[PDB]
Amino acid sequence: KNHPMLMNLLK
Amino acid sequence: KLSEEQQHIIAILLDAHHKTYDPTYADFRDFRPPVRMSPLSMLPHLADLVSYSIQKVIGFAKMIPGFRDLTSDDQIVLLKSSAIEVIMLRSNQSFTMDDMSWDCGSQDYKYDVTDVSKAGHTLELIEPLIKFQVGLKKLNLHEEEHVLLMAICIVSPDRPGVQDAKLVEAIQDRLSNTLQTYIRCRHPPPGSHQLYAKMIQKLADLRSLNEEHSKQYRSLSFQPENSMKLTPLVLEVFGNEI
Ligand SMILES: CC1[C@H](O)CC(=C/C=C2\CCC[C@]3(C)[C@@H]([C@H](C)CCCC(C)(C)O)CC[C@@H]23)C[C@H]1O
Repeated sequence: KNHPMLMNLLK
Repeated sequence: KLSEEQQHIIAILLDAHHKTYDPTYADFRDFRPPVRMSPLSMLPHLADLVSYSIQKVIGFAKMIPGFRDLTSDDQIVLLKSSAIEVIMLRSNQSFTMDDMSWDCGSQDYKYDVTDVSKAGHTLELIEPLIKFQVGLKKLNLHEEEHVLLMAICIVSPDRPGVQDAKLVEAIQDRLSNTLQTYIRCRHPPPGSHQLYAKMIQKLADLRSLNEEHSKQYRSLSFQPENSMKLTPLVLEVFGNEI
């Protein structure tokens, strides 16, 4: 885990 | 006939694709340039191409009706496992059977079997990939079916790591039923012959492509000098065990 870029693009 | 919700879903997915797939490929100017003379000379250009494509895949995914009702963790799992598959699927729009290549507007941005080789990949992936592209072309999908397929691909309950499988399944079934109904109501025979089943089969092809891509990417990225040529988003999504 730790997926900060994917997360950001999601919201 | 198609219900109003089903028409709604179709209209949403069409728009979501139009907003995330630029058919002039104008953004390709921002990528590290392609070099065709090994060195793996096509890896910086294609790494950027895939990286860009992940962002677009995410943009499309967020607009899938029901997708927003999932937890952010499950959103993450679905995107991490499907991204390579939807890139291969969406790439069919640029793919051409004239010469078995992906034609993105110009000679610089035309990618053939050997360009993909020059990114660290073997025929073990490239041959089934091309075959996929051909089988998919030959379905002659309506744009409506294409966008439904990419959506159904993303919202797949069996993906490793999924928590609320039931909710992902319900979201998929709704899209699935929209596809089946669209085929019966708007796709004329003969082209519609066993079309759903042939589309579900393409999703099975994608699972193998996904696996094979994972193996070659794993091997490609272990080597710190190749990994150096990737983007941070590609490392995050595909992996960074180097
Ligand atoms: C922008 C858009 C256009 O249709 C162009 C396009 C093409 C996709 C291609 C042709 C080049 C090779 C691609 C990028 C495939 C290779 C196997 C991916 C390699 C990625 C990597 C080196 C990071 O392992 C997947 C799908 C193929 C993507 C699609 O998103």
